[PDB]
Amino acid sequence: GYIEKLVQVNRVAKTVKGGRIFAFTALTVVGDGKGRVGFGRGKAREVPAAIQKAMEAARRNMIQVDLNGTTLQYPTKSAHGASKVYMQPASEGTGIIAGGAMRAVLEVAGVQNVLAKCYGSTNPVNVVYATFKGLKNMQAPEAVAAKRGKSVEE
RNA sequence: GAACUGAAGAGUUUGAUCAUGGCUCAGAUUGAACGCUGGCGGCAGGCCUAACACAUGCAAGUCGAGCGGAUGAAGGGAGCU
Ligand SMILES: [Mg+2]
Ligand SMILES: [Mg+2]
Ligand SMILES: [Mg+2]
Ligand SMILES: [Mg+2]
Ligand SMILES: [Mg+2]
Ligand SMILES: [Mg+2]
Ligand SMILES: [Mg+2]
Ligand SMILES: [Mg+2]
Ligand SMILES: [Mg+2]
Ligand SMILES: [Mg+2]
Ligand SMILES: [Mg+2]
Ligand SMILES: [Mg+2]
Ligand SMILES: [Mg+2]
Ligand SMILES: [Mg+2]
Repeated sequence: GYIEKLVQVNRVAKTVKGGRIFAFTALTVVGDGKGRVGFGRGKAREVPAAIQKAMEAARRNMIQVDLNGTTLQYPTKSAHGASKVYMQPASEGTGIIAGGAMRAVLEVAGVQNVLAKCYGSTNPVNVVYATFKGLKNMQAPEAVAAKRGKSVEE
């Protein structure tokens, strides 16, 4: 898909005999607004080159999510590193109640009512890791219902 | 047929990084006070401190169909005029 969003641009440095060498890191998310989504990281010596590399990396390794009509299936709670993430479905009139990496990830993924919240560190890359770990494990019915028939598991 | 349906983060320790951890900010509220400024109306509110000391007015009276008593009009008039 093609929906580009830029999350964070940071400037890092390494020390050499002579002084400091600077570089730029960029984090981006891509998706089609209907279930495909992925993130990418890039590094370069200029901001546009890093952004381009991040877009190219993010356009690969895109995954498919299972969403129940512009909203999640069930309340979920994921984590990565020291970051914890909580999301839960909301009514249609609700917006996206989230901040930073949450908002970009969920808006690009195609959901509109997510009402999320994060605990622990708010490092954007770890937050994105945690959010995709949570979203990639959305089961949806007819798959958790592989044990037996349908309309009895619910 | 309703009586509820709802949760955002950021800055700052390093040459740079992740974590831990404190400090600070973005919101809503006052019986508020102070500074600058000030057209109108509706509805409310107005000694949070000294249960400190109080000048002067008013804030608890009524019943003569319970009872003596004294003030006893209007008049009937009479008398002298
Ligand atoms: Mg050497
Ligand atoms: Mg480098
Ligand atoms: Mg954790
Ligand atoms: Mg842990
Ligand atoms: Mg913390
Ligand atoms: Mg902090
Ligand atoms: Mg510095
Ligand atoms: Mg003042
Ligand atoms: Mg004044
Ligand atoms: Mg003034
Ligand atoms: Mg008082
Ligand atoms: Mg006083
Ligand atoms: Mg009186
Ligand atoms: Mg009586």
